Amino acid sequence: SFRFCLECNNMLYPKEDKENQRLLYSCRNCDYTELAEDPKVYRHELITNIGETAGIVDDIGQDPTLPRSDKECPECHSRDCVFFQSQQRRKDTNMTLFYVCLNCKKTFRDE
Amino acid sequence: TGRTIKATLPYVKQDIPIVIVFRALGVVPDGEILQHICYDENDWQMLEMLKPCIEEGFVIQDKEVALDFIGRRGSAALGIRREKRIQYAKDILQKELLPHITQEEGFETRKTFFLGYMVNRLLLCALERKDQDDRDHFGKKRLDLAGPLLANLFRILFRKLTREIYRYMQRCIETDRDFNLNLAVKSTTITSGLKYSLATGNWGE
Amino acid sequence: PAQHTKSTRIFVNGVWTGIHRDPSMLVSTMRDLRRSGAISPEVSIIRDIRE
Amino acid sequence: EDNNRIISRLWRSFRTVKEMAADRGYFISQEEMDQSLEEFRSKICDSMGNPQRKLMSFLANPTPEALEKYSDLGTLWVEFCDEPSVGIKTMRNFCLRIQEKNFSTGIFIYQNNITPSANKMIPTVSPAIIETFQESDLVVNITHHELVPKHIRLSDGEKSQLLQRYKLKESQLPRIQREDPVARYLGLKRGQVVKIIRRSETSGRYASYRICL
Amino acid sequence: MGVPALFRWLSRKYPKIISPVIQDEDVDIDGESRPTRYEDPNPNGELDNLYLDMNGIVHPCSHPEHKPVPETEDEMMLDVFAYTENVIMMARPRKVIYIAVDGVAPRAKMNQQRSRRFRSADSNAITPGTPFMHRLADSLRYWAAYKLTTDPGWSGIEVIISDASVPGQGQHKIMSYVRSLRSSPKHDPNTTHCIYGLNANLIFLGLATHEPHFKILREDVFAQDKKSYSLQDQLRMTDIERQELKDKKTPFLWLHLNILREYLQIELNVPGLSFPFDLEKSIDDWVFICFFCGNNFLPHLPSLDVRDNSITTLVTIWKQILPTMKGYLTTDGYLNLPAVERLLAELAKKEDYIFRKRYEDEKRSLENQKRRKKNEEIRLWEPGYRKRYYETKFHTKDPQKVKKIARNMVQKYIEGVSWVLLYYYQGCPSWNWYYPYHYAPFAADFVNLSELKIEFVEGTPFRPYEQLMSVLPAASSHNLPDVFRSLMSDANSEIIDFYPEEFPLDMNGKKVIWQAIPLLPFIDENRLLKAVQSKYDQLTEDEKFRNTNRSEILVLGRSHSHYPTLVKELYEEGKDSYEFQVDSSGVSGVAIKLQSFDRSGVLRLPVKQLEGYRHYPDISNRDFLMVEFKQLPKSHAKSMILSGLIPHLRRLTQEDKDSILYGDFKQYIGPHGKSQYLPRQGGYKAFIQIH
Amino acid sequence: TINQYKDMIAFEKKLFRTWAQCFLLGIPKIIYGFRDDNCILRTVEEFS
Amino acid sequence: TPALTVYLDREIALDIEKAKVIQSSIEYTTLKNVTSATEIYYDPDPTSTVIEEDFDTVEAYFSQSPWLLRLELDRARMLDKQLTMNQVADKISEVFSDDLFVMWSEDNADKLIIRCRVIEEDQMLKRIEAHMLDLIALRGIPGISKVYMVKHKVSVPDESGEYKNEELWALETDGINLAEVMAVPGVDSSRTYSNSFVEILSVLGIEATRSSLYKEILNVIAFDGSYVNYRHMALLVDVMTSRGYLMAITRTGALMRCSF
Ligand SMILES: [Zn+2]
Ligand SMILES: [Zn+2]
Repeated sequence: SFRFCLECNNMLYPKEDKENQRLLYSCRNCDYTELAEDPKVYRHELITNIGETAGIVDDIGQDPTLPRSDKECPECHSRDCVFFQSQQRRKDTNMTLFYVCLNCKKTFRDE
Repeated sequence: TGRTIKATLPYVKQDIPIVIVFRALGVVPDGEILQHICYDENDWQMLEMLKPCIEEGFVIQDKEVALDFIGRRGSAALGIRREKRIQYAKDILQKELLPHITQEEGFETRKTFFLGYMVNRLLLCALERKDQDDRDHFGKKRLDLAGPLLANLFRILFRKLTREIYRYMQRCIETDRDFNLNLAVKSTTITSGLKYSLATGNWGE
Repeated sequence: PAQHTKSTRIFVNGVWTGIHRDPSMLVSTMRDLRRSGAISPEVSIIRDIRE
Repeated sequence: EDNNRIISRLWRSFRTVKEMAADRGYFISQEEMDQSLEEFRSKICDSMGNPQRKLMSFLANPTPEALEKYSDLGTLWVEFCDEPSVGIKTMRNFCLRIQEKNFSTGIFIYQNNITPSANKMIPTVSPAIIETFQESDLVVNITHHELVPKHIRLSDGEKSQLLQRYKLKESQLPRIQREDPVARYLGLKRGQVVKIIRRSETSGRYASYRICL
Repeated sequence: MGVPALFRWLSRKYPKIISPVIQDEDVDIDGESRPTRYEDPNPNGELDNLYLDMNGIVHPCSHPEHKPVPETEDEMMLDVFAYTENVIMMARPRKVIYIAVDGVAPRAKMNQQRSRRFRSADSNAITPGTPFMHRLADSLRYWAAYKLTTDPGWSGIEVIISDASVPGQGQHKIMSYVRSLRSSPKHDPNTTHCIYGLNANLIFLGLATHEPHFKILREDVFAQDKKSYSLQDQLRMTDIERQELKDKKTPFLWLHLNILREYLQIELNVPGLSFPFDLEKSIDDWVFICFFCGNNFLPHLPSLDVRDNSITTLVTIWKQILPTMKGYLTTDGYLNLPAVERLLAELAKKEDYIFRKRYEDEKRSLENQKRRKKNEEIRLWEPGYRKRYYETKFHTKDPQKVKKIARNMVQKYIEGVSWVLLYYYQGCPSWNWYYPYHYAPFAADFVNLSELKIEFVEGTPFRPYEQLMSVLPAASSHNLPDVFRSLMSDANSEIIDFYPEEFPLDMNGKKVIWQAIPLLPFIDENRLLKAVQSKYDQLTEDEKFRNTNRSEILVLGRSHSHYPTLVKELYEEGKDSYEFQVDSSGVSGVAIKLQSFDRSGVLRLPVKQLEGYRHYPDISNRDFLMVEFKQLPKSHAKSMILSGLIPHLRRLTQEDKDSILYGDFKQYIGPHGKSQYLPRQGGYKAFIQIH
Repeated sequence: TINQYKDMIAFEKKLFRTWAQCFLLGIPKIIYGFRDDNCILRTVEEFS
Repeated sequence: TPALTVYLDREIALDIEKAKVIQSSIEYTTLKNVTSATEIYYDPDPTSTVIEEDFDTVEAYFSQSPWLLRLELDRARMLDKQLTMNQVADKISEVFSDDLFVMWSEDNADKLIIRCRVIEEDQMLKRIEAHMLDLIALRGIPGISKVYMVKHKVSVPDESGEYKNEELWALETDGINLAEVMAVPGVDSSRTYSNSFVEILSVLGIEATRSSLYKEILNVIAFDGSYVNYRHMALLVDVMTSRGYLMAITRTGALMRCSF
């Protein structure tokens, strides 16, 4: 991602030093500069999937509006869990569900 | 190109970038601003979503220059210059800018937190992580009955009566005679206004 | 905000007023107070647990 | 490869130009009309396959029947610019040639675009008329489309007879713009009238007339 | 000598003052390509006053890219005529066409143009006192008469001719006329003006006038794609490409000084001032700073460089130091000694930093050209540079003599800067003063400014032949009279030492010989005047007439409204003099009946007409009138906006204002609105407009 | 200065008097200077 | 809803393979439609590289600004367009000549990698990446977002003179570009139809515009099954096309002058 200035508490930007032929991170709110350990500068991928479970909470068990299933939990072998579809509202989001057990307080898929 | 976020405030002629008003409220460093907006450093997508706003809001550095910048566009006259344009901008930030959260000094932290919450909510809606708000939702709507309407009308009529009695006192002091305060006030104002508004249905003077 | 990644924000009449750690007992107590008549019955108490 | 596609499109444009010349009352030999793609490639493309735009330039004369019908049909010359972006020496040579051998109408075909200098210079070839066409627009002969009925240019006597029969002024007829693709194809001029024979679902055949603006 | 980099600086700093000037092509109405009649409305905004600088028009060496090359002066005159009709067609004034020709200017400007003519040296035939100017005056007179008599739209046009005999610098005559109009209380403050000039200094001259409705017409320097190919092959292109110097309408640019005034109002409003900030006074101080950075009068300061943004350096210096002042640096033509002393002291503190920075910049530039492709050794970066400079320039080892000479430098420089400021704001204050040195002093020398005294001697304009021989070098003796030639080039002359064939060249650490230092001995007025007056008695009558200065000429049309009144007074009542004040045309001055003018005579073209150049028929004097012209008496004119001044519509919209602080369009010319003030705050108009 | 409806009312009452004064002597133009409660000049306006 | 109806040739319309080939050849495909990942890296050495996965590749290629623009495609979408990555690299080179040096990996590489260098430069690199993503077109007629296959039933007389139903294939394409579609080989240029009669006039002519507008109004009227006599619609279209250009159905005397 990106780092903050150590004393400016400001935004760091990449730049090059040609006397050493290297990439560093510098702040022009200050004069400090630090060694960048990654030549990566920018990322962009057109296919995205993250955002499936989204903001699950340990208090989701006491939600009364969620339907309650009878699926067998993987590791604790309980027969009581809730289920809900993906929280991402992208147009091509899959309808596969996530099951959260009310005993061990964790989520699992339907695979 | 840049996906900038701007704020429309009362008594200005055009929008203002969010970083500018954040500096104006009194938070200079970028790290504190990001901590106010973002709540999880792993959410790099939301972090880079507002990165154009961070880079465009650089010519403004401290609180004073931000106040000058916001007062420059604060409509009004020209030639006020910094020494009182900053005061006018501070007044605009204090009152008429989120009046419901607070109206007194020492509570600007609450205003900054609420502004950060609003920006975060907007970013979550834009990042497709939450549905846009339904304006048809009856739970986010209110019904004004006779109470609030009569209260507003009475407030208007009472401020009118207060101004009239102030003028009458100012005029009577010049003559310097013992006013009885019974012939001083004109009760016909409030009665006539309420009667007219209820009779014709046109709410207002 | 760094340490309070699990805290629940509290809004009164539309303005953010603070945060809490455990909201279950808080909402239970508030609902009990409203039902007992200590609080006005028309006061709306809402717990949106998703966020 | 792309060279084959380019040569095919050029041959299609040449065929469309020949069709337009034939439809404009000029005489074109059957062999010239039936020039296949392979023959065109052999006679135009070189060893490396590049085309020679100067070779497709040709002279056409009106048929005696068309000359009898239209007395104003003179000699026609067609030239294709070698350069993709046309140099103005090309139509400078065009204009001086038209002046020196006295051709009635000359049609210039460009590849991509023409500078406005040449565009406003070419009207100064009076009394000869110069018409320009883009090579891309000549790939498909629009006159063969199902939705396009046939257009026949009316002679002066036929136009006068029509006006007398319908008791009309020149401005009361339905109009067609000079920049209309069919009008450009037929080389219409202001005041000329085209007859259109159209399929009709209530009478089988229907006749209409449109006067160029 | 003048820098278009100043125009470059304005473009890169204030780009919104540029407009591309709509070229006046023939108007196509209903298919008729009507040639643009002078009465037709201007698509570039109407103009009231148009002042012409003939130095920018009739001066071939200023434009040597093409080949005018007139073998006969007839071709020169006709080409100048055609250029004048072109420029007045594209400008289309309505009230006054002030045709101004260079004359005899004060002594310092004489030194400046003496250097200019010495380095320049028929191209050299353009100089007052020569027969070329003698024919030029008559040709311009006839052209003005012909245009007034022939053109139906020139009924209300009055042409004021200041021939080469009339003393005064070119733009200085316009400045004097503007001040004379200002001195009349009946003057119109909203009279828009425009000067056709090539020098960038005219910008500040507009700011000198303190008339916001002022604009400058210039050639579009940025857009010449010059070619010098064969004359026949331009037939290929008709629209996109033409002969850019002979067959293509040359584009122009317009510099509007009211937008620049709004700018200088913006960035010069420094915060925290002990005294109220005045935009008028601040603009005057900015013009003062621009003059200090370099001008045709004063020499080059060894610390300020135009292309090194020394103007920006001094603007910043003024920004820091103005809060500590109690008043402005200067006021209405006169200097405030303590304020300029403090600013020069601040620049003196910055002098060492500036010199060091210049040293590293020079070393870095030299390193850059390394990869890209009178003994000097002063070593300005090394300490003691001032002493070594004074030893090299003056060859005097006495520190007391150096200190006294430096004090005299400071006093003379202050006197000269005050002289230039008074010269541009109050007319000529002295015709004899000149700067008595070849170089400018350091700002560290400017101490105890209040002690120094200021004095001037007005004097009289120099004789045209004396000035000619003082300005013509030995290589251009053809224009110089043969009588004074023995006083100029003969080795037996008593003043032969004034004109050495070879002179020292001082590079002064420059880069191009264009801005070099032409080290030449200063002219001794006494013996020079004695020598020229010794042989003045041998001149012919024609030479003596060409050596005599004269008064202004005014030429007026027969159909003009003021013509019958002038007739009824001068030629009927016998009055020798008449007073104008304001009239319908905006002219004001003293009118003298001209006896040499013949009412029943016929005026003939002094140029042999050439076929194909719109043959000029002879026109009798019955169809126009000519009078001798004078201005109002000289007065002390303040530097402040007049009452009733209506501002224009603001071009900036909240973008340039923010950018400057934080690192067609013809409606912005005239007086937008009718009120001289603008609504704001809690006024009636302001409250109505806001809500 | 003007900040409310009563401010326009008072200002036009004063404007009537001043216009009458100028109309008596034939003054073609009128000029006002605006002052606040601190007697500070705020705006200058001109009328016919 | 812009749309084009494309009729194939006689032998193509009865075959699905050639029709699919034509549909693939006509569908617009740009750089963004195939690119998956875009990256900016610090690559100072010209001969070698910092990225490990591109080590042998440069040894396969060689045997400046240090900022390097890296492009990675999606293999399935890459092959689905029936292109080659080599000609993609050739197009990327030829659009900007040799000012932007470009190199490409092997076709059998597990990752399709394109590396670009130019001969502060972050902003210009970002704008060049945006220009590549938004302008570089690989295959297809511009303006055609999607193409759908449609089976059409047409009545054709038999050898005995008897009308029989026959099923053929045609294309329905989103977006309108009539001239380019008609110029495509394998497409019946004499029967191509569009529902945007403005560009029909701009391409075909006024009479074809009248016919197309009548067809559109008839479709609108008869979608629900209602019947309207032909003469009324013919009069309407003749009024709308009488002046030689389309005329939309949309909005002196002294006594009236004084009455106003
Ligand atoms: Zn920092
Ligand atoms: Zn479990």
